Amino acid sequence: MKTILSNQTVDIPDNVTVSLKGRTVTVKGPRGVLRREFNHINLELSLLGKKQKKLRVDKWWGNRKELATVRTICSHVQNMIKGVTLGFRYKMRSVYAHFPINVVIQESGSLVEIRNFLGEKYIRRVRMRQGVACAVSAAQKDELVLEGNDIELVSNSAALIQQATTVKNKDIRKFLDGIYVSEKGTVVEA
Amino acid sequence: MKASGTLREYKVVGRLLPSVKNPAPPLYRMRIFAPNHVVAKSRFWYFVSQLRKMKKASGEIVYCGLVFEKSPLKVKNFGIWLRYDSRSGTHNMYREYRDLTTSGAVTQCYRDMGARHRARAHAIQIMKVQVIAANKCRRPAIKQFHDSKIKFPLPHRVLRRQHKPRFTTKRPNTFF
Amino acid sequence: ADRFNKVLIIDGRGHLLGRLSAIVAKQVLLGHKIVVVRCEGINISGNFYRNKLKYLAFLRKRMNTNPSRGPYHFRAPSRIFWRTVRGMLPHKTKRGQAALDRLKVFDGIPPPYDKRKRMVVPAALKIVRLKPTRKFALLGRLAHEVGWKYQAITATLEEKRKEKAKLRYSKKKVEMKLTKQAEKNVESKIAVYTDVLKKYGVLV
Amino acid sequence: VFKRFVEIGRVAFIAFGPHEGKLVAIVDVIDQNRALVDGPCTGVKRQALPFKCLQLTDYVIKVPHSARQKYVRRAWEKAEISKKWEESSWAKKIEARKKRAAMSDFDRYKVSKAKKMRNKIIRHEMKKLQKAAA
Amino acid sequence: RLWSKAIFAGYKRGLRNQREHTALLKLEGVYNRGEVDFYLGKRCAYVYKAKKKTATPGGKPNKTRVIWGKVTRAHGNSGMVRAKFKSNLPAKAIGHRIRVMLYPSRV
RNA sequence: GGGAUUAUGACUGAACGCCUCUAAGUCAGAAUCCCGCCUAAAAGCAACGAUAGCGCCGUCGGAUCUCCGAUAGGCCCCGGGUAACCGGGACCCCGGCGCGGAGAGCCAUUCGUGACAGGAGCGGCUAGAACGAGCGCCGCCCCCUCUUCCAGUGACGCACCGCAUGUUUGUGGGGAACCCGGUGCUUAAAUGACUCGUAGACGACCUGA
RNA sequence: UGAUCCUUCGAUGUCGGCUCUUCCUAUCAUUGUGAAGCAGAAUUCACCAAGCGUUGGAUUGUUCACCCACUAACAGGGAA
RNA sequence: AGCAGAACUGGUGCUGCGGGAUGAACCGAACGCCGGGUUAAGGCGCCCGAUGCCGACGCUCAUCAGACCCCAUAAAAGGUGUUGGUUGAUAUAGACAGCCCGAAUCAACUAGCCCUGAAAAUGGAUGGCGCUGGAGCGUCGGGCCCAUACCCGGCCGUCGACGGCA
RNA sequence: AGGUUUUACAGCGCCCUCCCGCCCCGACGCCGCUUGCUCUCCGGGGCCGCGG
Ligand SMILES: [Mg+2]
Ligand SMILES: [Mg+2]
Ligand SMILES: [Mg+2]
Ligand SMILES: [Mg+2]
Ligand SMILES: [Mg+2]
Ligand SMILES: [Mg+2]
Ligand SMILES: [Mg+2]
Ligand SMILES: [Mg+2]
Ligand SMILES: [Mg+2]
Ligand SMILES: [Mg+2]
Ligand SMILES: [Mg+2]
Ligand SMILES: [Mg+2]
Ligand SMILES: [Mg+2]
Ligand SMILES: [Mg+2]
Ligand SMILES: [Mg+2]
Ligand SMILES: [Mg+2]
Ligand SMILES: [Mg+2]
Ligand SMILES: [Mg+2]
Ligand SMILES: [Mg+2]
Ligand SMILES: [Mg+2]
Ligand SMILES: [Mg+2]
Ligand SMILES: [Mg+2]
Ligand SMILES: [Mg+2]
Repeated sequence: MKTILSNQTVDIPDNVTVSLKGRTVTVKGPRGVLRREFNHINLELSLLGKKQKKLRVDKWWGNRKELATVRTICSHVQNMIKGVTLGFRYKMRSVYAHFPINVVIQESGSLVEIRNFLGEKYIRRVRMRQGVACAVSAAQKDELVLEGNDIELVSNSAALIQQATTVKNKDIRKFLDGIYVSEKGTVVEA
Repeated sequence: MKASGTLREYKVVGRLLPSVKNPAPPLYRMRIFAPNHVVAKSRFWYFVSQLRKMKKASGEIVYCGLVFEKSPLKVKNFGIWLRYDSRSGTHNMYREYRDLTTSGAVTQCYRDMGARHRARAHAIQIMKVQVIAANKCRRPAIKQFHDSKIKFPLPHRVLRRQHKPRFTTKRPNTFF
Repeated sequence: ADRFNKVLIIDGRGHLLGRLSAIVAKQVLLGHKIVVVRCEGINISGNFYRNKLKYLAFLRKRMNTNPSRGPYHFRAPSRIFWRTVRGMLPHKTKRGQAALDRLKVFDGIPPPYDKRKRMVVPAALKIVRLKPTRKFALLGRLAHEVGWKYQAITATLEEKRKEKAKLRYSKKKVEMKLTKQAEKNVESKIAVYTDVLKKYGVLV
Repeated sequence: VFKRFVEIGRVAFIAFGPHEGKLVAIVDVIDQNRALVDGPCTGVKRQALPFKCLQLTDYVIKVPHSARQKYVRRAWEKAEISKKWEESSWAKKIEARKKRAAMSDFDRYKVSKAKKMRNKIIRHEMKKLQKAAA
Repeated sequence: RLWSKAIFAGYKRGLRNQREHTALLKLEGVYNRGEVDFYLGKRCAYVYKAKKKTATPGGKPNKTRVIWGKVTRAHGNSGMVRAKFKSNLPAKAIGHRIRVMLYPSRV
C-alpha cells in the first residue's frame, strides 16, 4: 500500500546550524562543517521552527521500500549533528600472538604504516580519508584512535586498517592477529 | 464471464417451472453483478443451479432488472466476501474497497483480483457485498482515507500530453 | 518544434536510448534532418551493471572465422546511439539508408551547433518515462568502460562550451533588462499598440 | 516544499475531461487516484474525478468533508472563489488564449501591424539605453 | 504561400501487402484524428522537376511537373490522412513535400 | 601498464526502538572483463609542400546554352533542476510559477510607381580552432530613406474577362562555351626503361641518376 | 548405448592416429575467495572464473585401458 | 519419441490469401477481373499499416527479468525480495524488541510477480532494435489498422431461368 | 468529533409525521435501455452513374 504521510522530526541543538538547499544538508557545528547531498532519496526536508529550528523529513505516497529511507536520512543527519559537536572516535586495538604489530603514523595522521604483521617483511601503508586523523593512543599498549567529523569516513578508515591485517591461507580462528575496532565512541564525551 | 467495463448490479429472481405436483414453487432472488443483463441471466443459472436443483430449462427467470445506487454521491466503504480458484486451490477471501457505487466497488474487485492474484472473471465468485462503516474496516489502505482534515500534495507530477508538443525547447516541470 | 523543421537539433542529455531512437528513426523516414548532440548524456533505464553486461554480451558477438567482417562494436556514445537508431530503420534498403543520412550524431555540442537551440523530446526523457526510484545508466560512463577513449576531452570541451555560453547568457539578460526598462519608458508611446495586442489576447 | 495540497475544500482546476476549464471544490477524497469534487457555482455536478485531471489552485474553502451542495456553495461564495479566480493571472492566461484563438484574418492583420510598430519603438530605445550604458 | 505542408509517408498498406492507389500523408501541425476534418477533400499536389520541359498552364514552359490528388479520409488517430492521386505517387517521393491546397474551401 | 568491477570480506543504516554488507547510499577487491602497450588502417579524415599559357578579386562581372537536387520566412542558442525552478536587487530579500522573461511561443512578415499631414561605403577595436565567424564593438563617407505605423487627397502599374506547376531559399549547386577594365605565375610533377637489393613469385617496395 | 527410420542408396568416402584451429565448463592446475571433523604442512568441500597450461614413453590398429617416469596439473568434452 | 497402431470429425494431400517473424498441418478465411466501404484472426514505441488515447486499477527490479494458441523445455524444493489473503495467540492488570521504556506485536499457513534451484560446445536471437510511470504481467475501456472474407457497384465467363422475340 | 459534552460559533446519518409537506431537473458532459415504424434542402468527406 501507499502511506499518505510518513514524517520524522530531528531535534537540533542550539550550538548547531543546519541549513537546507533542496535535499542538501549542510550541518555547521563547533568542530567543523559537514555536507551530505540527499538528491537520491526523493524526500521533503523541512526546517520547522524559528528558535533553533528542527528538521522534519516527509514522504508522501511511499511504499515500504521508500518509508525505510525516512529514518535512514534522519539517522544520517543525526550523525552529521553528532559529528560536528562530539565527533567520532573509532579506537581499535592491535591483537597479536607472537609478532608485535608495529604501527607508525605519518603525514600528520593521514597515513598508517603497519609493520611486522605475522612477521612479514611487507609494510602495509593504509591511507586515511580526508577529515580522519589517526594516532597511536597513549596510556594503552596497542590502541589506535581515529578522530573525525563524518562517521562514514572514520568508520571506513578503520575498516581499511582492519582488512589490511588479514591472515591468508591460515585458520583465522587460530591466527587472530590483526587490528580490530574495539570501541565506536566520540571525541568529546557528553 | 468477461467483466467488460463496469459490472452493473442486477436483481435476477427466478423459480422452477410450475407444475401440477408443485404449483407456485419458491422464488429465489440473487444479487448478480454483470456487464449486461444477458450475462446476468447466465450468471444466475450458474450460482443457483449449484445451490438448488434447477437448471435453465428446469426453471425460468421471473425478473432481471438493474439495481441503481441509492447514494451515488456518498463515499462508502465496501466489504466484499469472495472465493476464487487459484492455480492450486480455492480460497475464501475478504477484500475492502472504497467507491461511490456498489457496482463500482465490485468492478474494482475484479480488476484487483486479476492484478494481485491473476484471477480471471470466471474464477471469481462474489459471495457478499456490504456497505461497511468506517469503524468496521479491517484493511489499513482503506483506514488511511478515514482521516478528517486529510492533507497530501501531488508530488512529482508525471508529464502527460507527451506528444502534443512532441519536440520542445522546454523540459517539463514536475512540481506544482 | 512540431513544425516540420529544416534541421531538428535534439539534445541527448536526459533522454532514453530506445525512447529517443524510436522517435528519431520515425522523423528521418519522414524526410526530416535530425541532429542529436550530447549522446554521452543519454541514459538507459536499468542499473549500470545491467546495461554494461548487455554491451559486453554484444562485444562477444564477433564473427568466429573473421572478426574484421563481424559486428562492428562502436564504442562512442554517438555511434552507439547511431546504431540503436539503425536497428529501428530498414537500413538495408534505399529508403532506409537515406534515412540514416538525415541523422547526424555528435558527442557533445560541436561548434556548428553550440550556437543553435537544442530541442527536447518529453516523450523520451528520463524524468518523464522513468520512476524516480528506478536505476539508470549514463551512456557516457557505459561507453568509457567498454572502450571509448575520448570521454575526458569531450568533458573538457563541454565545460569550455558551457563557460562560453554562460558568458553570453549574462549579456543576454542585461539586454533583456534594458528591453523591459525600455518598455516602461515608452509605455505612453506604445499604449495605442499594446491595446491592440491586449484586445486580441496577444498580451495578457 | 509543497504549498498546494489535496485537502477538504481545495479549489481545483479541471485540466482536461468533461468539465475541462472549470473550478471544483474537493469535498472528499475517495482513494489515492480519485476525489469527490463538487462545483456548485461553476456548473459541475458532484462526481468523482481523477487526480490527474485536477490542477490544485491556491484557494481553499471552509467546508466539512462529504457535505451537501447547499453548504459547499456557501463556502464557495464566502471565500469569493469566482472573484479571486478571475483576478488571478492563470485565469487571465485562459481568457487571453481564447481571444487569440478567436482572432480572424482581419484581427491577425491589425495585430501584425501593431507588433511591427510597437517592437520598433521598444527596440529603438533599447538601442539608446544600450549606447548610454557604454 | 497558399498550401499547407504535407509528407508522403507511404502507401496504404498492411504489413506484407501494399496498395499504391492510396497514399498516406503526414500533415504539418495535425496530430489528432479530429483535426483532419478541415483537410478532408482538399486538393493535393506533388510538385517535382524533371529533365524535359513541359507546358505550364498560365505561364511559360518549365521543367516543373505535378501529380494532382485529394485528401480522401483520415488514417489512424495521429493526424495522418489518406490521399488518392490521378496517378499513383512514385515511391521516390516517400518523405518529400506534398502541397495541400486550401481549396475546395468549406469555410 | 590502468579502469570499472566478479566472487568475497566490509562501512554507514533503516525496514523491524535491537540487529543487519542493502533497502537508499559507500569501501576494498581478481589468471576474468575492457582498455592501454602492441599490429592493421576505412567509399574516414587533418596539416602542409609544389602545382606545367593556366587561373583570380572584377562590384552586383553583363548578356547566353546545359545538367542535378530539394525546398517554398527564421542560422530563436545559459547551465540545468524536477520532493522544485526562474527573474531582480544589496547568504538574504522581492517578484514570477499549470510555467505570457511562454518553441501551444517569439522574431520576422500583409502589391507597387510618383505629388501629402500625424506617430518614435571606408578605417580602428576586441573576440571565435571540437568539423573556426553566412562575426561583433566604435568613430568617419555614401542618400533623404514605399525607413516603420496610423490617416489621407487627385492619378497609373493589362482590369489578360471564375480555374493548375504561382510565391521562397535563388545572385542555388555542377559542368563548356562566349564579350568588356584591372591582378596572380609558366626553371610544375607523376610514371616507363635503366639503376639499387635494406625488397621481391609477378606487380609492389627501398634507392640513385 | 539404445529406441525411431525423418533426410541421404543416378554414393555426404568408413575406425584410429598424425596435423591444426577455435569453442563449451560439468575447474585438474594457476589468480582472488568462502567452508572444514582448516594448529602448521598436506588435503577436502564450495564460489567468481575457461585467461593460461594440461607432457615424454612401453604394449595394443585401437578409441578405451594399463604401466613407466616427469610435472603447478598431467580436467572432461564439442565442432558431420 | 517429430515413435508405432486405432476411433469420430475436420484439415491436408489437391490450396492460394490475412495473421503466428520464419513455416504443410495452427488462427481467421477458402480464390473470376476491379473500385469503394467494413471486418475476421491478429495487432497499433520503431522496423511496420494502426493508440501521437493527457486510457483505468494494480502487480513487478531480475549482476541468467519479463514479454501471449500450436511453439520451440523446465521441475521438486526454497526466499525475513515484495504484495495480497487465511487462521490463531499476547497486548495500557503494560505485550513485542532493546536495556525500565510506552502501543500494537507475534506465529503458522496460503496465493501473485520476482529470485535461487538453472551447466555445452562458431557469435546470436520476446523476429530485430530496444523497452523498466513501461514497448513487462493481470483485469478491462475507447479509438484505430487490412484479407483473395462480408456489403454496394462495374465487367468477364459458367450455371439456372417456373424466359423474350420468325 | 466542528464548536466546548453529540450541535453548541461546522456538518454527517437514521426514523415519525406534515397531500409523497409542497414546488423542479428527468440517464441532463453524475450514472442505463430503446422507438411504439425519429424528424430534419440536416451538413460534410470519399467512391462511380456503367446502359440506351
Ligand atoms: Mg593450511
Ligand atoms: Mg582496481
Ligand atoms: Mg556486495
Ligand atoms: Mg571501489
Ligand atoms: Mg517566492
Ligand atoms: Mg502628396
Ligand atoms: Mg512412419
Ligand atoms: Mg562425392
Ligand atoms: Mg547426392
Ligand atoms: Mg564431401
Ligand atoms: Mg562455473
Ligand atoms: Mg558439500
Ligand atoms: Mg503413426
Ligand atoms: Mg478437397
Ligand atoms: Mg487451405
Ligand atoms: Mg513464432
Ligand atoms: Mg478492397
Ligand atoms: Mg507486428
Ligand atoms: Mg514453486
Ligand atoms: Mg537450500
Ligand atoms: Mg512469497
Ligand atoms: Mg527464472
Ligand atoms: Mg455483387
